[PDB]
Amino acid sequence: KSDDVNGRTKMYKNIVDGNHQMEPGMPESFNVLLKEIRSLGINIELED
Amino acid sequence: KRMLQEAVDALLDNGRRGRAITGSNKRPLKSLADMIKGKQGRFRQNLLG
Amino acid sequence: MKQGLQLRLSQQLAMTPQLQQAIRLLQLSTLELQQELQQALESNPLLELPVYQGETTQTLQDYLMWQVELTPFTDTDRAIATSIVDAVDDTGYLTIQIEDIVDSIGDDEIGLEEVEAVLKRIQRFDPVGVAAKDLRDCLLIQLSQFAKETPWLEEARLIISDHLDLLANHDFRTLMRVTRLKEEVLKEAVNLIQSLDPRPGQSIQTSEPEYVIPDVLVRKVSGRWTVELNADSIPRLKINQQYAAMGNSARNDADGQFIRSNLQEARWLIKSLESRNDTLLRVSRCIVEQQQAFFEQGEEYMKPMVLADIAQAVEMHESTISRVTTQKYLHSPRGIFELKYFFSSHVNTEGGGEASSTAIRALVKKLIAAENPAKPLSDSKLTSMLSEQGIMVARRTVAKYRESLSIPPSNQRKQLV
Amino acid sequence: KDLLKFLKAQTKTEEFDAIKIALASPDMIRSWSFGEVKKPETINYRTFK
DNA sequence: AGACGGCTGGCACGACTTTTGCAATCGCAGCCCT
DNA sequence: AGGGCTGATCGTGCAAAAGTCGTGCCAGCCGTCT
Repeated sequence: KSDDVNGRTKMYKNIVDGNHQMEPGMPESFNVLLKEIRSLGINIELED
Repeated sequence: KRMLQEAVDALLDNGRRGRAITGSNKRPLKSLADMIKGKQGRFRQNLLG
Repeated sequence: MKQGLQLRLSQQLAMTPQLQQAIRLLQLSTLELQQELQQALESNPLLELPVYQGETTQTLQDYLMWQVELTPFTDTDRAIATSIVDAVDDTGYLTIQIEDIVDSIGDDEIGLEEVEAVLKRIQRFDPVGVAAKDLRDCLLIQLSQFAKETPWLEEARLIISDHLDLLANHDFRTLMRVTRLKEEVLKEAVNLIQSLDPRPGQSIQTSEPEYVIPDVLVRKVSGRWTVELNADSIPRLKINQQYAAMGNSARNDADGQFIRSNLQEARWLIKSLESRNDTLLRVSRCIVEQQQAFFEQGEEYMKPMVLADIAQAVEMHESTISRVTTQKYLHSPRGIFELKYFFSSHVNTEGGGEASSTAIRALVKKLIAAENPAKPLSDSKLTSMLSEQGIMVARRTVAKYRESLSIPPSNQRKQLV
Repeated sequence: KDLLKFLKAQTKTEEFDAIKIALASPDMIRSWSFGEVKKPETINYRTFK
């Protein structure tokens, strides 16, 4: 139910097909935070 | 150049140095740090707000 | 006092044409002039949250994409459907052909039959207007959605099948002969076609933000009111007095000379702004000299306007007035019109008068309003009406005005009763 | 482009474990962005483009 | 079923507009060339 | 000791070729009636 744009559609399909399966992905607000942090003189990234 | 350095400082933090206001409004502006800090920042409403 | 070629008096004036003066005129660039003035003031030394809702449907294109994705489609099928949905216009008709879509697919296994099947599944999409074809095909889809009890549905289908050209040209005789159309049955079919929701995608795009610029004002309260031409929007920028005093106090002689040059440039800019304001005021007075007469008389009662005559009345340079007219807008109580639209075309009229081409066009539109709905008024009939009005405009002038008014053809506009 | 894997590649994310933070340097700052801004204009009202 | 008619639109010619492409020569006099 | 000559500062126009419009007019064509 969050800003995960690629998750709301897929959960809706899983419901209408009665799958009831969820894949988290990543909230978009976290990407918002990363983009606004990189707006200043601070590097930030996520390793593997 | 002093104007430019001041403007960059205000863009980063207006509350610290200088006072920038909008048209007909004396309230300060929301700098790149303002939307990070305070009750109305990104970190707020991040805690499941 | 009638001698010719006598002793010549010494000239006590000069043209003094300067590119600075022409730029000062700026052809009344208005907002563009404001941007240029800002750029110069930046180049001139010593010169001068919200709500954010962000919520809207993507013209049902997102809705269509979700619905197609909502329906069970294979990964390749989903990709094909997404590609087809991308090839959708605002009206709802496919811009690219089926062959173009197949070429964009770039798969040897992909074929015309599979693409057609995918489009047909896509054709019966969630909202109306998903035909992606001619409105006749969309009309067929609507009729399929519509109940079969509708009268003349079979006749309408037969007409739309291969007699669409007959309907387009409004050739009722040949269409009736070919299709055995009954009397007033074509009227019922036309009424049904009226409720066909043409351009369904237009209604989906209900959102339409308004765009307008203030520019000049023609409020004219109590008559001849000096409605300022966006005096608030006028820049009226001035150089920095404190910096000028610093330049005046500059110890270095070269620095003082540079400050003096900057002050001369600022004085030039001030003269330019004052000239612009004075030209605006003079143009406003000249327009108000006859604008109220035109507004009260009406669009059809519009007298011809000559730029040279207006300049002569204002006593300024004719070329200056012509340049000021360009890129100028004047909002009025009636509406917002360009300065050229404020000016009137010249055309001959009877009884010692001059009639605007827009005036004749508005008169012709009023006449077209008073016409039989079944049979559009002929251009000959329009010429007869103009002769009745006594505007000294012949068939050619009437046709030109109709082209200005976008009058439909007599045969095309002709329809059954 | 086969048009079959292009769409699926859009919906992908990494493990993204162990986030790291550091200072910024002008070269890599240039690296993230693609365009250089020189004009203060935001939008034109003549064509809304 | 070939001609009447009116339309339409191209084709032309005068009459009004209009845009851009246009700036020297000073009177100071000190400096440089001869 | 005498000549050259150099750059400061020098402010609302216009016109001429081009373009473009007003107006008229002819040529064909289809709807039609004979």
